[PDB]
Parts: sequence; structure tokens; C-alpha cells
Amino acid sequence: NLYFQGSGRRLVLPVSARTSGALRGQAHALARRLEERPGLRLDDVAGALRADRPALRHRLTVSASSVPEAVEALRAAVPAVPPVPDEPPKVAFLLPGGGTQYVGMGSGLYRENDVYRDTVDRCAAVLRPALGSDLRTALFEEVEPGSTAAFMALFVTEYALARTLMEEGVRPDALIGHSLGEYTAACLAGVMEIDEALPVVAERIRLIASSGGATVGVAACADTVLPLLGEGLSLAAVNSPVACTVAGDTDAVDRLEAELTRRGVPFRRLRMPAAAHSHVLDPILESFAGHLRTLTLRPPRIPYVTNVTGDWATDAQATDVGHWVDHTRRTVRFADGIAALWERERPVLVEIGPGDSLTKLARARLDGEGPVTVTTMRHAKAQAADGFVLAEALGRLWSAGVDAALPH
Ligand SMILES: *C(=O)[C@@H](Cc1ccccc1)C(=O)O
Repeated sequence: NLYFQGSGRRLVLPVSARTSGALRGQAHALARRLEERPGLRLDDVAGALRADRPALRHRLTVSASSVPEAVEALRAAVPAVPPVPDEPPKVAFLLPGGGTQYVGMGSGLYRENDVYRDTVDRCAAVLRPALGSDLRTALFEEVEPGSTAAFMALFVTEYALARTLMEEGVRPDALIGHSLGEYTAACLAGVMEIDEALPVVAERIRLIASSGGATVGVAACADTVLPLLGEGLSLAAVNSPVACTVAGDTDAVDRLEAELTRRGVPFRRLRMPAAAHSHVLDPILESFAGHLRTLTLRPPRIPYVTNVTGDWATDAQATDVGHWVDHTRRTVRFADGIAALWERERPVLVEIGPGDSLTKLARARLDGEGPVTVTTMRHAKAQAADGFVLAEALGRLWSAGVDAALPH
């Protein structure tokens, strides 16, 4: 059953106080009021909490589908974000690359949220010629791991999730993508049109996937890893002080893993037998440029940092075919890019996509500047409903000072 059900009963209850402090206090008060009043409907308490109390500096929220569920959450409630700053905070979207896609992702939002449903539906129809199948099959029923559809499923999930949040009035002041997430960022930023981008991203993935090679993620500083490379190897990404990835010919990768083992450096072979962001891709760069030439590229209407330089993208870069070729061939400078994003805006960091991979990289790179981070979709494995994870994200965004995030 993926028939539309609409919104369910799940609501977000906001609580604000003036002290760290009184916040805990009122959250218990509200719980005591709720169990001691069987007249009260979640319905009305949610409304009253918005209209009949000011939005103060110290905030928390709970999510609930019924009053006993809310009572228990309000008991356990502990403030999770710092008090709202005096100016409303900036919001950044972090768009993951491949590696956390799974069959079933967002199926709860597809059944509950009509913007999410329409965006997926629209992307599936656009993509049917390039893909050769209905994307919703890969999204919700079955997919070949590492296939073109599996990667397009992640792209559309990211885009549908971003549009859903913006429909709530959470619009990003800045964007950063990792690898494939940079295309999602470009579409959200106005650099590309999602309709033209869908088939081009699809053919991009085929051209990369069929170039062979291998990719190893290494849990170490890039400075530690650099001396061990290596003919036949490229530094594929620099992600955080304890994360980088190396790609190249399979034999060169095998050797690197042997020398990494001998020095006690932890690593993991990535599933995908591809070698994105490495010399292995040279034979297909010009053909891929041919596909890039069919896009209408425009300067970004929302600023974003590119992985190419680890800095804000210039209008000349965003609109240059050769820069996008570089984005595919060159190191993903995410750790730098996340520092550039932080220095300017100091924004709330909202991961748009399944899991928390960029959130962990941000925490490692931005230690100990204290970023507030928000996560938006569960790991494959997690037992929470998609609608709950999203209601929590929005409550948390409101608690941090993004007032428009609170629904209704
Ligand atoms: C990064 O996200 C990377 C993902 C990918 C796609 C196809 C084959 C290997 C790796 C990318 O899109 O450049």
C-alpha cells in the first residue's frame, strides 16, 4: 500500500520559556495539565500552544499523535538546542552523495505529504525515457544496488525532501552538496532545471558506473593518506579530519589497503565498483560534457559552495560546462566547503536525505564551534516512521529559531 493517506494525527507541540530553566518546568506543567483534563484534544492544545503563548528564547518541542504520547514525551523532554539567537539564524541544506540510499526511503512521506508525492511523481515521469523504468519501483519496491535507478532514487528523494521543507517555509539561505548532492544543490539553487537535469544525471551515472575501478573510504586525515598514493590512485574526497576517500584502478586500491592495514589505518572498500573523482574517468569526460551542453545553466539564486574549490561557487563557475566536468573528475573538497559555509553564515545545518553522513563530517570539521545540526530522514535500519522523523526535524528547527518551521 503506497496509496495516499494524507497527514495523520501527528502534531508538534511547542514550548518556550525565558530560562534554561523554566523551560523544563513548563514542559512538566503542560504534561500534568494534559493527563488531568480528559476533555483536551491534541487538536486544541497544539493550536493553543501557538496562538496563546509567546514564542520565547528557550524552546523545545514534542511530537505526538495522541495526548498520552505527548504527556510521556513532555516528561522526558530536555532542551536540545541553545536559546534562539537575537537575529533569526541562517539555514543551510546539506545534500549527501551516494552511499545511504535504500529501498523504501521516504515511502512514509510519499503516503503522507502531497508535495513529496507530487515531486516524486513528476520526477518519475520525466525520467522514464532516460531510465527505461518507473523510478518509483526502484524507490519503494526493488532495485539493483549501485544501478542507475538506485542512484537516481537518491537524487529524487533529496529533491522531493528539499521541496517538502521549502513548502513548509523552511527555505535555505545556503546549500552544499557532496558529490551527487551537488546536482541537487544546483537544482534547488536555480543553476539547473530539475527537468533537464534528471536525464543528464542519469546518463552521467551510467558513464561513471561503466568506467570500472574501485573506491576505498579511509578513516584518517588526508595528510596521513596522501604519502601512500600512488600511481593509479586519486584522492577522491577530503571529507573531515578523520574521513577521506581514495579511488583508482582496482589493483592500486588493493595495494593501498595492504599498506593501510600494515599501518593500522582503518578503511572500508565502498560497495560500488566505480572510481568517481579519479583519473579512471578521463575516457568519458568529453562525452559527458556533451550531455552537460544540453543544460540551460544560470547563476545561482541561492548561494552554494562547490566541492571543486571548497568555496562559494561563482556565477562563472556555476554556468561553465568545464567546471561541472571538473566537479566529476576532481577531489570532492567537502571539509573545506563546510568550513567556508560555516564561516560566513554560521547556519543551522540541515541534512536533506537519508541518514547523517554529512552531519558527522560537519561535527568533526566544525569542532568545537558548536554547530546546530538537524537530520531529516532515517537510516535504512531505523524503526521510526518517516513522518515522525520529519516532525522532529521541524520542531527542532523551530526550537533553534526558524519560526516558519513549525507546521500549521
Ligand atoms: C558521488 O556522489 C558520486 C557517486 C557515484 C555515482 C556513480 C558511480 C560511483 C559513484 C558521483 O555522483 O560523482
